Amino acid sequence: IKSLFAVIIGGSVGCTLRWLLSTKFNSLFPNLPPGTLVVNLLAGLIIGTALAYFLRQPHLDPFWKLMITTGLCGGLSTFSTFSVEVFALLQAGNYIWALTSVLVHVIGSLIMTALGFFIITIL
Amino acid sequence: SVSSVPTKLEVVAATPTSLLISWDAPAVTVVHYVITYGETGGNSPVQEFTVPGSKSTATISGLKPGVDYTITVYTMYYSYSDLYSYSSPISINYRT
Ligand SMILES: CCCCCCCCCCO[C@@H]1O[C@H](CO)[C@@H](O[C@H]2O[C@H](CO)[C@@H](O)[C@H](O)[C@H]2O)[C@H](O)[C@H]1O
Ligand SMILES: [F-]
Ligand SMILES: [F-]
Ligand code: NA
Repeated sequence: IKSLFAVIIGGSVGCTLRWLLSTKFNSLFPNLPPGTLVVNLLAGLIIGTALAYFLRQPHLDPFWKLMITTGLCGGLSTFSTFSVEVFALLQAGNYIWALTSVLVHVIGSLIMTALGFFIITIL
Repeated sequence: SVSSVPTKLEVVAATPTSLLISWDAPAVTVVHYVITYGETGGNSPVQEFTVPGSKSTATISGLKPGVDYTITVYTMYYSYSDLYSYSSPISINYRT
């Protein structure tokens, strides 16, 4: 399948970017690891712009849409690293930063999705 | 890149049979600290207990008066690359 290649290519690029940013930046602020945050915020931004852009361009090859969303954004973002980070903070007795991480990841990612959508809609 | 080993391990108060120790946390998510202690002066069994990650002090009790003890602390900590793993220890000597 051609669709499978889109998922694997997009996914591999996103996964690689997440790996590089996380290893480079997570240890800088361990109470809310910024590499994991940045890739979730960035994936939120890209999926927002994709939301608006694909609406206006309905004849885009399903290959590029699949590579960008399921592939790149899907490989780039993570719910699992986010969760273990929170779980570790909970086990460490650091409730305030566990709660803060959940709010910043969720509220933040929704804001980035909104920004991406509304920036493109306002062009 | 970032050390997971505590720093400035020291005895902050003492009685003949107990030691209050303290250290500075390393800049990582520590789930718990493992404290070890044993007589510095031969094969004598080293004992250990854990302290929660939010604490940076611990009491060691039931020691013998006038005896040299070797005391160590290491962490069980979360990090991105290694998930849950153990740091190297930091060590001091103190005579009750
Ligand atoms: C809405 C959330 C979804 C549900 C998922 C909940 C996550 C699971 C709970 C976290 O795990 C526990 O956390 C305790 C709290 O940090 C730890 O206690 C440790 O730290 C405490 C804090 O001082 C001490 O009192 C305990 O004795 C010591 O075992 C305990 O070991 C650990 O197993
Ligand atoms: F996201
Ligand atoms: F997190
Ligand atoms: Na993912």
